[PDB]
Amino acid sequence: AMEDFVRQCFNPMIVELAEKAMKEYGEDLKIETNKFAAICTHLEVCFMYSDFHFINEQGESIVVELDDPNALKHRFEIIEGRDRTMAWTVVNSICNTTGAEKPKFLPDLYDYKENRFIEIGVTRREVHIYYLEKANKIKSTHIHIFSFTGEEMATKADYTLDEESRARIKTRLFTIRQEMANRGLWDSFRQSER
Ligand SMILES: [Mn+2]
Ligand SMILES: [Mn+2]
Repeated sequence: AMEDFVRQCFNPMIVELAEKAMKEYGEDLKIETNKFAAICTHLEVCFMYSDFHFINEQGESIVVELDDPNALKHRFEIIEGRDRTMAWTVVNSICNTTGAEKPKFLPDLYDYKENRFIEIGVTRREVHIYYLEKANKIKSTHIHIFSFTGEEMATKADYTLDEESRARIKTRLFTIRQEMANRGLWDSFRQSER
C-alpha cells in the first residue's frame, strides 16, 4: 500500500531520485517502505525551499544538472539530491568563491543571501527532538526543521524564507499526511520514526 501511495502522490523525478538513493545506500524499498516515503518527502521539501526549477526556460527538463551542473545563478544553491561527490564539489566551489566556512557535514542548501549553508529536516514527531538530534552534532550551518503538523524550529528563530514560501511547504506536508491517513498509512509512518 505505501509504495503505491508514494508512486501515485510524489512527482516522477522525486520518486526516481529517491529510488536511486535507496538502491545506492543499500535499502530495500520493499522492506523499508516508510523510509522510501520519508526520502521522497525530504527531497521535495529541499527542492521547494530552494525554489529549484526542474524545467528550463527553453521548456526542457534538466534533472541531469543535479549530477552534472552548469554555472553555480539564484539565491539558493541545492546541495541535496546530487551525487555525493558532485555535492562536495559544489560545496567546495561555493566556499572558494564566497569564502564561506567549509562544513564538516554535507548540508542541504547554500544561501548566498545569508552566506550560510542550511541543514533541512522533516519530522513526524515534536519538532525540537529532531532539531536537537541534528544540532548536537552540527556545530557552526543553519538548521530548519519542519513537522507534518505545521510546526517549525530553526536556528536563532530565523526561518530564512518568507511566510508565504514557508506556508507552501507546510501545506504540502499537511496534504501528504492527510492522504496517508485516508489510506490507513499515517499511524505506521508516524510510529516508524522512533
Ligand atoms: Mn542532506
Ligand atoms: Mn537535511
